[PDB]
Amino acid sequence: MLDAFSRVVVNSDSKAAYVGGSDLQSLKTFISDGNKRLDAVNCIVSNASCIVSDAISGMICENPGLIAPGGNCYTNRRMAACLRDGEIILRYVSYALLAGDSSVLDDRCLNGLKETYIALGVPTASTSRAVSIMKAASTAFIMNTASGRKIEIAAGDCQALQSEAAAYFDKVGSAVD
Amino acid sequence: MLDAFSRVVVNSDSKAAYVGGSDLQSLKTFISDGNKRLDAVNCIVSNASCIVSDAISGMICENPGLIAPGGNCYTNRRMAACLRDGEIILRYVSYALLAGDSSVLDDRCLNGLKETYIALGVPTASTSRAVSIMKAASTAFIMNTASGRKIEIAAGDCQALQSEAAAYFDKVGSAVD
Amino acid sequence: MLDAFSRVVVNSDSKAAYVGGSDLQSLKTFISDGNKRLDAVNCIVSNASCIVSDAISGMICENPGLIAPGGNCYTNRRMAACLRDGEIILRYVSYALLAGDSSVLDDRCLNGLKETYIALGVPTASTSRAVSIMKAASTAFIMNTASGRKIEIAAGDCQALQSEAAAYFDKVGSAVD
Amino acid sequence: MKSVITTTISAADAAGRFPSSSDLESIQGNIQRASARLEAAEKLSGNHEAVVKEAGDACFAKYSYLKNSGEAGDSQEKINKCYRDVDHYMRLINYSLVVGGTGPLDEWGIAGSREVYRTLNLPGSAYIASFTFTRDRLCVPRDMSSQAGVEFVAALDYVINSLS
Amino acid sequence: MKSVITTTISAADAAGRFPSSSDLESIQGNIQRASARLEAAEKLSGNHEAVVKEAGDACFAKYSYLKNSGEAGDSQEKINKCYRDVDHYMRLINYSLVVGGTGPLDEWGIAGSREVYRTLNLPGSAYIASFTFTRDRLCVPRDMSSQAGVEFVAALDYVINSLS
Amino acid sequence: MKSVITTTISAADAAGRFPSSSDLESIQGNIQRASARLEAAEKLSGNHEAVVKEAGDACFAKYSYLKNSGEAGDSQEKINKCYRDVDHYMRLINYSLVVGGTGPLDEWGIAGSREVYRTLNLPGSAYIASFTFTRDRLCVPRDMSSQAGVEFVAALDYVINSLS
Amino acid sequence: RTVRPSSKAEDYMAGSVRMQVYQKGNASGVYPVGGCEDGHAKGDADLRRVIALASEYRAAQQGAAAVTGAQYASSKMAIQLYGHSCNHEEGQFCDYPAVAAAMCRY
Amino acid sequence: VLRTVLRSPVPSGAATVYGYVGRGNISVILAKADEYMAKSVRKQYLAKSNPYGTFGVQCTEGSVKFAADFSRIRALNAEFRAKLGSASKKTFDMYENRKNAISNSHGCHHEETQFVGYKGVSSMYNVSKSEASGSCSRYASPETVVEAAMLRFMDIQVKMAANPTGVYNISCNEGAARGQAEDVRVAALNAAFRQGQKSLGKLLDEKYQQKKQGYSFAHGCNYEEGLINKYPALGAAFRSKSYGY
Ligand SMILES: *[C@@H](C)C1=C(C)C(=O)N[C@H]1Cc1[nH]c(/C=C2\N=C(C[C@H]3NC(=O)C(CC)=C3C)C(C)=C2CCC(=O)O)c(CCC(=O)O)c1C
Ligand SMILES: *[C@H](C)[C@H]1/C(=C/C2=NC(=C\c3[nH]c(C[C@H]4NC(=O)C(C=C)=C4C)c(C)c3CCC(=O)O)/C(CCC(=O)O)=C2C)NC(=O)[C@@H]1C
Ligand SMILES: C=CC1=C(C)[C@@H](Cc2[nH]c(/C=C3N=C(/C=C4\NC(=O)[C@H](C)[C@H]4CC)C(C)=C\3CCC(=O)O)c(CCC(=O)O)c2C)NC1=O
Ligand SMILES: C=CC1=C(C)[C@@H](Cc2[nH]c(/C=C3N=C(/C=C4\NC(=O)[C@H](C)[C@H]4CC)C(C)=C\3CCC(=O)O)c(CCC(=O)O)c2C)NC1=O
Ligand SMILES: C=CC1=C(C)[C@@H](Cc2[nH]c(/C=C3N=C(/C=C4\NC(=O)[C@H](C)[C@H]4CC)C(C)=C\3CCC(=O)O)c(CCC(=O)O)c2C)NC1=O
Ligand SMILES: C=CC1=C(C)[C@@H](Cc2[nH]c(/C=C3N=C(/C=C4\NC(=O)[C@H](C)[C@H]4CC)C(C)=C\3CCC(=O)O)c(CCC(=O)O)c2C)NC1=O
Ligand SMILES: C=CC1=C(C)[C@@H](Cc2[nH]c(/C=C3N=C(/C=C4\NC(=O)[C@H](C)[C@H]4CC)C(C)=C\3CCC(=O)O)c(CCC(=O)O)c2C)NC1=O
Ligand SMILES: C=CC1=C(C)[C@@H](Cc2[nH]c(/C=C3N=C(/C=C4\NC(=O)[C@H](C)[C@H]4CC)C(C)=C\3CCC(=O)O)c(CCC(=O)O)c2C)NC1=O
Ligand SMILES: C=CC1=C(C)[C@@H](Cc2[nH]c(/C=C3N=C(/C=C4\NC(=O)[C@H](C)[C@H]4CC)C(C)=C\3CCC(=O)O)c(CCC(=O)O)c2C)NC1=O
Ligand SMILES: C=CC1=C(C)[C@@H](Cc2[nH]c(/C=C3N=C(/C=C4\NC(=O)[C@H](C)[C@H]4CC)C(C)=C\3CCC(=O)O)c(CCC(=O)O)c2C)NC1=O
Ligand SMILES: CCC1=C(C)/C(=C\C2=NC(=C\c3[nH]c(CC4NC(=O)C(C)=C4CC)c(C)c3CCC(=O)O)/C(CCC(=O)O)=C2C)NC1=O
Ligand SMILES: CCC1=C(C)/C(=C\C2=NC(=C\c3[nH]c(C[C@H]4NC(=O)C(C)=C4CC)c(C)c3CCC(=O)O)/C(CCC(=O)O)=C2C)NC1=O
Ligand SMILES: CCC1=C(C)[C@@H](CC2=N/C(=C\c3[nH]c(C[C@@H]4NC(=O)C(C)=C4CC)c(C)c3CCC(=O)O)C(CCC(=O)O)=C2C)NC1=O
Ligand SMILES: CCC1=C(C)[C@@H](CC2=N/C(=C\c3[nH]c(C[C@@H]4NC(=O)C(C)=C4CC)c(C)c3CCC(=O)O)C(CCC(=O)O)=C2C)NC1=O
Repeated sequence: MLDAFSRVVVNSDSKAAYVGGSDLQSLKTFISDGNKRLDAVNCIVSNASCIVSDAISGMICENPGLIAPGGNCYTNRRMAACLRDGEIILRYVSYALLAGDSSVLDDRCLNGLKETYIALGVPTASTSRAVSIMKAASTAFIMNTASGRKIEIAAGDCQALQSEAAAYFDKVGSAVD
Repeated sequence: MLDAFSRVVVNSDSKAAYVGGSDLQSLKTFISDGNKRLDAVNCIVSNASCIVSDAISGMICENPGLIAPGGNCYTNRRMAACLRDGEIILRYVSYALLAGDSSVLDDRCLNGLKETYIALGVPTASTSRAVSIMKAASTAFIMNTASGRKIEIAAGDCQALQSEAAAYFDKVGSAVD
Repeated sequence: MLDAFSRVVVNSDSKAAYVGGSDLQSLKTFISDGNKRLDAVNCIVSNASCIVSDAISGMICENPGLIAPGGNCYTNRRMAACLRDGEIILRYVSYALLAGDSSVLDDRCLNGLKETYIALGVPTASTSRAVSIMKAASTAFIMNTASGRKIEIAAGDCQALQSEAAAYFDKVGSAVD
Repeated sequence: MKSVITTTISAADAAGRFPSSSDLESIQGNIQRASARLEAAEKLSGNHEAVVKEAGDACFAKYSYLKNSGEAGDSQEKINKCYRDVDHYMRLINYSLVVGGTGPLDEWGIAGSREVYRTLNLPGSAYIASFTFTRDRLCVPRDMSSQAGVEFVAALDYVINSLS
Repeated sequence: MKSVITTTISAADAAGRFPSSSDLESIQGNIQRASARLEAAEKLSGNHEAVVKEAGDACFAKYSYLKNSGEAGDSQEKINKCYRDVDHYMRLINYSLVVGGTGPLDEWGIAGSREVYRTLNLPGSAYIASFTFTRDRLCVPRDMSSQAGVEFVAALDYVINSLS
Repeated sequence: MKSVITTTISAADAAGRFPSSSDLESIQGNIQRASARLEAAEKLSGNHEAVVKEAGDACFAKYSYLKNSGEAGDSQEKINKCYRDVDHYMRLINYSLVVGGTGPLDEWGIAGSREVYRTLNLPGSAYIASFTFTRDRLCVPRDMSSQAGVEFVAALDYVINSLS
Repeated sequence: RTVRPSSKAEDYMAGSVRMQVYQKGNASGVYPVGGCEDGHAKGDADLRRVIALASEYRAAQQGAAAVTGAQYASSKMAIQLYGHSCNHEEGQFCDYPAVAAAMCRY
Repeated sequence: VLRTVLRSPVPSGAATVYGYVGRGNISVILAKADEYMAKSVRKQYLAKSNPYGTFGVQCTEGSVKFAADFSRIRALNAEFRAKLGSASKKTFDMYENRKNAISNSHGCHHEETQFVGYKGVSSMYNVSKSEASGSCSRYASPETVVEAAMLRFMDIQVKMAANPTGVYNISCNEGAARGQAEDVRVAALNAAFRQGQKSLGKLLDEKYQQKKQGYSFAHGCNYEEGLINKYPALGAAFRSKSYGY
C-alpha cells in the first residue's frame, strides 16, 4: 500500500534526491482534482452491491454451464463464494480509486490469485468476463450514464478519472487470466 | 508396464519365495478365462471411436457452458484436443484390458494427469462425467446389450470382466478429479 | 469509544428522540472551535517525551524514597517501567484531547489500573503527583507560556480548552488514587 | 463507534503512538465536512414525521399482500410496527448523520439484522421500497442544500446496500 | 507508510468494509492540508544545502569534543559523515513532508536507529543540537507562510522526540 | 518387463494405436503356450532344493580349486553364498518361466551381472557347470512333460548364453 | 505461525483464511482493545517486526519429521474443531494443512 | 495477503506441472534430485563420447579466440527460452519426452519407472542419447545429390510440421542481441566442417545409428523404411516434436 504521494516519494528515493516541483506539480493536479475523485468513489461505493449482483448474474447468463451440474456455480455454496469474490474484487478496485495508485490492489489481492484459482479450478475466462461487466457497470456509474439510477451532480468533466478506473479493472482482468 | 503375470511374479519376489500353487491358481483363472477377454477387447476396440463420439457429445449436452464462449470447448481446436483426449483415454483403458493389471494405465496415462488438467484449466468434473459415459457405453458394448449394434457371439457369462473394466473406468474417473 | 458527536447521539438515544438544534448548537461550538483543539494537541504531542522526562524527574525529586532501596523506582528496570507508564498515560490524555470526551480515557486506560497498581504495590500518591506535574507542564505548553520554548501561533484565547485538559488530568489523578 | 475520530484514535491506539499530523489532517476533514451534514440533520429532525408517513404509505402502496392474512403486516398494531420500524431507521440516519460515518447506523440497526428479519418472516424489499421512495422524493434545491443532500444520499444508499 | 489515506484504507481493509464517508472526510482533510506542506516541501528542496551547513556548523559549535581524539567525529571524512547524515535527515523531512504523516521518515530513518547510534558510539544530543538550531533559526513570516511553517515544525519536532 | 503382452502393448503405445488383431493373436499364442510352462513352473517350485543342492555339489565336484585357499569359494559361508546364488538363479528361471519371455531374468539377474562377477573374482564356468549339470540331469518322460521341458531347456540355455 | 505452506496457492489461501477469521471477529472499523496490538510504547513495533521474522526463520529451518508431524497434527486438529462431516472443508484441510493451521484460530 | 512473511515459497511452473510438490516439503528434495540426476546422465554419455580421455572432434566448441565464451552465452539464453514456455507446451514436452524416453528404454521396467518418476530427468536422456549415439540432425551428412536434396525437402516438411502458423515462436530464436547472428553462423559452419573431420568407424556407426533412429520414427511403413534404406540421413532428419525448430 502506497498512494500517489508515496509513489512519488519512493521514486524520488530511488532517484535519491528531494521530490522537486515537477513531481509536486503532478501532485497538485491530483489534489487540485480532488473531489471529482471523491464524488466518483461515492458513486461506485454507493451502488456497490447492485453492480456485483448484476455483473455475476450476467456472467451466468452468457454461459449457463456454470449453473449446470458440474459447473463451478452449481450449488448455493459455490454461488455464495462466487458473489463474495466479485465483491472483494470491487472492494479493492474502490481502494485503488481513493489511493490513486494500484499498490494496495497489487499486493493485497492480485499477488498470487491466478495460481490459486488455477489450483482450485476456477474458470479464469468466466472471471475476466465478470471483471469486464463490473468494469462497464462501474464506468457507467462513474460517468453517471447509468440508465436506471441518475443522481444530481455538480457538472464538469471527469473522463480522465474514468480512464484511471478502467485501467484498474483492466489490471484485474489482465491479472486473473 | 506389468500384466497379471508380472504382478504375481513381483508379489512373489517381494514375498521372496517361489511361485506356488495359490498364485498359479489365480493365474489358471486368468488363462482359463482367456478368450472371454479376447472377445471383450475385440468388442470395445471395434466400437471405440463411436463410444468416444457419443460420450463427448453427451458431455457437451449436459452442460452447454463448454460450448458457450469462455468455455473450454468453444473453438474447433479445443474441441479437437477434447476428442483426441477422450480417444487416448479409451486407448489406455483398452491396454489395461489386455493387460489384466492397471500398471500401464497408472504409469503411461495417469501419472501427472490431474496436474496437467489443473495447469490447463480443464474442468475435472466434466472429464469425470465423460469417463462415466464411456464407462456405461463400454460396459453396454462389453455385455453386448447395445440397442443399436448387437453382433452374434458364442454364449456365456462375462460379468467378472465387466467388473474389471468398470474398475478401470472408476480408476480413471477417480484420478482426473 | 465515543467522541463529542457520539456522546450527543447516545444522550439523544437514551432520550429516545432525534438530536435537534440545542445539542447541535453545542456541537457547533465544538466544530466552530476546531483548530484551537488541533493546535493544542499539536503542542502537547510535540513536546511529549520532554514532558514525561521532566515530570517523572520532578516526581523523583520531591521524595527521594522512590530511588531509595525498597522504593518502586529503585532499579533500572523499574525506573523504565515507570517512565513508559508516564508516557502511556500522557498518550491517552492526548487521545482524550482529540476525542473531546473521556470515553477513550475511561475505557482504554483507566479500566483496571488502580487494581493493577494495588496488585503490584505501586504507590498511588506518587502517581497522582506525577500526573499533577504532567498537568502543570502540559497546561504550560498548551498556553505557550513554557519557559524554554515559545513558538508562533495566530493570536487568541485558549483557556476553555486548557480547562478541558486540566479536567482530564484531574480525572486520571483522581482515578489512580 | 465507527467514525473518523475513532478510526484515527483506534489506529493510533493499535499502533501505540502519539497522534501525529495524519490524524490531525483526518480531523480537519471532519471539521470541514461537519456543517454540510449537520444542516441535513437539522432538516431531518424537522420533517421526520412526513418522511415516515409517505415512506410507509408508499411501502404498502407497492406491496399490498402484506396486509393480506398470511403475511406479517396484516393488523393495525403491525402497521404501527412497520411505521415504527421506519422511524428507527430515519432516526439512525439522523444519528449517523450527526456522528459522521456509519457507526451508530451499523451497530444499532444493521449488525445482526439478518437473523432477526429472516427469522420473523420480514421481507427486505418493503424497506427498500420505502427508502428508495424517499430517495426519489428527495430534492436538489427546494428543501435542502445540494452538497449536504449528497451526504444524506450516501447514508440512505448505505442502508439499502446493507440490507440487500 | 503511515499516512492519511493508508491509515484509512488499511483500517477498511482490516475490517473488510467498503470505504464509507468517514474515509472520505479523512481524505478531504488530506486534500485541504496538502498545499501548505507542499509549499514547505518546495522551499526545503530550495535551500537544503545551507540548512545542512548551518546545522552541522552549529552542531560542532556546541560540541567541540567530537573533533577531539577520542570521540568519533575527529577526522574530515567523519565530519563529512556527520554532515552527510544530516542531509539524510532533511531529505526524509522532505519526504514525510510530501507524503503527509511520518511514514517514510519513521520507516527509513527512525526504525532501529537506536541500535545503530547506540552501537557506533554516536551521541543523540549532537543531532538534537542541530535540529533545535534549525528550529530556532526557522522563521514566522520572512521565508515561508506561517501555517506551512507549523507543518515543518511538526516534522522536525517529531525527529527530536523520536531521538531522545 | 519383457514379455508377450508387454511387447505388443509397448509397440502399440509407441505407435499410438488401438490394439488390433495382431496383438490379439500374440496374446492368443501366450494363452496357448501358457499351461505347459506353468506346469514346469509348478515342478520347479516343487523340487528347487535338490536342484540347487545337486547343482552346487556337482559344481564343486567339477571345480575343486574353488575350495582351495585362493579363490572365493574357500570358506563355509561362501559356499553358502554359492548355493544361495544358485537358488536366486533357479528362482529367476521360475519367475521368467511364469511370466513368459526373459523379462525378470534379464532385468534382475543378467543386467549388470558382468561387472559384479568380473569384479568379485567370480568365474562363470562354475555357473555354466551347474546349469549344464541340471540340463544333463533333466529328463524326457519321468518327471515332466516333454514339451514343457523344452521351455525349461530354453530358459536355462538363455542363462548360459547370457553368461558366457 | 510455526507452520509454513508449501506453495503459492497455500500462501494466498492461508492468508485469506486468516483475514476472514479476524474479519469475523471484528466487523466495525475501530480496532478492539487487545487483539493484535503491536504498539504499546514507542519503539515496540520494530521489535515486533524483528521477533516475528526471527520466528519465521526458525519455522523455516525445521526437520522433516517435525514438519510432517506438524502437518498431520494441524490437519486433524482443525478438522476436529472446524470441519463437521463437510467434505469441502475436510478436503481443503487435508489438501492444504497450512490453511488448517490458520483455522486453528487459538 | 500471503501467509509467509519471509522467503515465501514460489514453486516454478515446471515444479508445479510435475508432481514434485508434496507434504514433506519434498519439492526442495525432488527438485534437487532431478537436477543432480540429470547431470549424471549427461556425464555418462559424455564419458561415452570420449572413452580414451582426450576430447573428440565433437567437443571442439570454437575456432575463433573468443567464440567459446559466445557459446556459453548462447547456451544459457537457450535454457532461458526453454523456461519462458506456456503451460500446454510444458505438458506437451513432458508427455512426449516421456514416451520417447520409454521407446528408447527398449523395455527395461526399472528405467520406465524412473522415467515416469522423473520427467525432468528423461528429457536430458533423450537429447543426450541422440547426441552421444550420433543419430541426431546436427550430425546428418549427405553423400549423394539426392540425400542433400531430400534433406532439404524433408527438413522443410518438418519445419511446416512444427510451425503451422506464420508467427515465429520462441523455439527458433537465432539471436538475442545485435551481432549474435553472424557469430552463430560462424560456429554453425565450424560445426559442419568439424563433422567433416571425424574418424571413419565413427561415421559408419553414425550412419547405421541414424538408420536405427529412422526405423523408430518411421514406425510401421515399408515406404519410409525403404527410403531410409536408400538414404540414411533422413533418419537424422526425424527430429522429435518436443523441439519446435
Ligand atoms: C493485528 C492482526 C493487526 C490488524 C487486524 C491490522 O489491521 N493490522 C495489525 C495491527 C496493526 N499494526 C500496525 C503497525 C505496524 N505493525 C508493524 C509490524 C509489521 N511490520 C513489519 O515490517 C513486520 C515484519 C515483516 C511486522 C510484523 C509495524 C512496523 C507497524 C508500523 C509501526 C509504526 O511505527 O507506525 C498498525 C497501524 C498501521 C495500520 O495498519 O493502520 C495496526 C493497526
Ligand atoms: C414494516 C415495513 C414491516 C413490518 C414490521 C414489523 N417489525 C416487527 C418486529 C421487529 N421489528 C424489528 C426491527 C426494529 N426494532 C429495532 O429495535 C430497530 C432498530 C433499532 C428496528 C429497525 C425488531 C427487532 C422486531 C422484533 C421486536 C418487536 O416485535 O418489536 C413486527 C412484528 C412482527 C411479528 O410479531 O409478527 C412487524 C410487523 N410489518 C410489515 O408488514 C412490514 C413487512
Ligand atoms: C466528502 C465528500 C465529498 C464529495 C462527494 C465531493 C463533492 C463535490 N464535488 C465538487 C466538485 C466537482 N465534482 C465533479 C464531479 C463530476 N464530474 C462529472 O462529469 C460527473 C457528473 C461528476 C463525477 C461522477 C466535478 C467536475 C466537480 C467540479 C465542478 C466544477 O468546478 O465545474 C465539489 C465542490 C468543490 C470542488 O470543486 O472540489 C464538492 C463538494 N466533495 C467532497 O468533499
Ligand atoms: C484373436 C481374436 C480372438 C477372438 C475374436 C476370440 C474369439 C473366440 N471366442 C471364443 C470364446 C468365447 N468368447 C467369449 C466372449 C464373450 N461371450 C459372451 O457371451 C460375452 C458377451 C463375450 C465377452 C464380452 C466367451 C464367453 C467365449 C467362451 C464361450 C463362448 O463361446 O461364448 C473362442 C473359443 C476359444 C475360447 O473359449 O477362448 C474364440 C476363438 N478369440 C480370439 O483369440
Ligand atoms: C492538522 C493540523 C492543524 C494545525 C497545526 C492547526 C493550525 C491552524 N490553527 C489555526 C488557527 C488557530 N489555532 C489556534 C490555537 C491557539 N492559539 C492560541 O493563541 C493558543 C495558544 C493556541 C491553542 C493552544 C487558534 C486560537 C487559532 C485561531 C486564531 C489564531 O490564528 O490564533 C488555523 C486557521 C484555521 C482555524 O481558525 O482553525 C490553522 C490552519 N489546524 C490544523 O488543522
Ligand atoms: C527550505 C526552508 C528554509 C528555511 C526555513 C530557511 C532557514 C534558514 N534561515 C537562514 C538564515 C536566516 N534566517 C533568519 C531569520 C530570522 N531573523 C530573525 O530576526 C528571526 C529570529 C528569524 C525570522 C523569524 C535570518 C536573520 C537569517 C540570516 C542569519 C544571519 O546571517 O545572521 C539560513 C541560512 C542561509 C541563509 O542565510 O539564508 C537557513 C537555512 N532556509 C531554507 O532553505
Ligand atoms: C537514511 C538515513 C541514514 C542516516 C541518518 C545515516 C546514519 C548512519 N551514520 C553511520 C555512520 C556515521 N555517522 C557519523 C556521524 C557523526 N559524526 C560525528 O562526529 C557526529 C556525532 C555525527 C554527525 C552529527 C559518523 C562519524 C559515522 C561513521 C562512524 C564510524 O565509522 O566510526 C551509519 C553506519 C554506516 C556508515 O558508516 O555510513 C549510519 C546508518 N545513514 C543512513 O542511511
Ligand atoms: C537376484 C539374484 C542374485 C544372485 C544370483 C546373487 C549373485 C551375487 N553373488 C554375490 C556374491 C557371492 N556369490 C558367491 C558364490 C560363489 N561361490 C563360489 O565358490 C562359486 C564360484 C559361486 C557359487 C556357485 C560368493 C562366494 C559370493 C561372495 C563373494 C565374495 O565376497 O568374495 C553378490 C554380491 C553380494 C553378496 O555378497 O551377496 C551377488 C549380487 N545375488 C543376487 O541378488
Ligand atoms: C482457503 C480455504 C478456505 C476454506 C476451506 C474456508 C473455511 C472457512 N469457513 C468459514 C466459515 C464457514 N464455513 C461454513 C460451512 C459449513 N456450513 C455447514 O453447514 C457445514 C458444516 C459447512 C459446509 C460443509 C459456514 C456455515 C461458515 C460460516 C460459519 C458461521 O459464521 O457461523 C471461515 C470463516 C470465515 C467466513 O465466515 O467465511 C473459514 C476460514 N475459508 C477459506 O479461506
Ligand atoms: C523427403 C522425404 C519425406 C518423407 C519420407 C516424408 C516423411 C514424413 N511423413 C510425415 C507424416 C506422415 N507420414 C505418414 C505415413 C504413414 N501412415 C501410416 O499409417 C504408416 C505408418 C505410414 C506410411 C507407411 C502419416 C500418416 C503422416 C501424418 C502423421 C500425422 O499427422 O499423424 C511427415 C510430417 C509432415 C507431414 O505431415 O507431411 C514427414 C516429414 N516427408 C518428407 O518430406
Ligand atoms: C545431432 C544431435 C542433436 C543435437 C546436438 C541437438 C541440439 C543442439 N545441440 C547444440 C549444441 C551442442 N551440444 C553439445 C553437447 C555434446 N556434444 C557432444 O559431442 C556430446 C557427446 C555431447 C553431450 C551428450 C555441444 C558440445 C554443443 C556445441 C556447443 C554449444 O552450442 O553449446 C546445438 C547448437 C545450438 C544450440 O546450442 O542449441 C543444437 C541445435 N539436437 C539433436 O538432435
Ligand atoms: C506451553 C506453551 C508453549 C509456548 C507458549 C511455546 C513457545 C513460545 N511461543 C511464544 C510466542 C508466541 N507464540 C504465539 C503462537 C500462536 N499464534 C497463533 O495464531 C496461534 C494459534 C498460536 C498458538 C500455537 C504467539 C501469538 C506468540 C506471541 C508473539 C510473540 O511473542 O512473538 C513464546 C514467547 C517468546 C517468543 O516469542 O518466542 C514462546 C516461549 N512453546 C510451548 O510449548
Ligand atoms: C439476460 C442476462 C443479462 C444480464 C443480467 C445483463 C448484465 C449486463 N449489464 C451490462 C451493463 C450494465 N448494467 C448496469 C447496472 C444495472 N442497470 C441499471 O440501470 C441499474 C439500476 C442496474 C443494477 C440494478 C449498468 C448501469 C450497465 C451499463 C449499461 C447501461 O448504461 O445501462 C452489460 C453490458 C456489458 C458490457 O457493456 O460489456 C451486461 C451484459 N445483460 C444480460 O444479457
Ligand atoms: C529540582 C527538580 C525539579 C524539576 C526537574 C522541575 C520540574 C517542574 N517543571 C514544572 C513545570 C514546567 N516545566 C516546563 C518545561 C521546561 N521549562 C521550559 O521553559 C523548558 C524549555 C522546559 C523543558 C526543557 C514548563 C514550561 C513548566 C511550566 C512552568 C513554566 O512556565 O516554566 C513544575 C511545576 C509543576 C506544577 O506546576 O505543578 C515542576 C515541579 N521542578 C523541580 O523542583
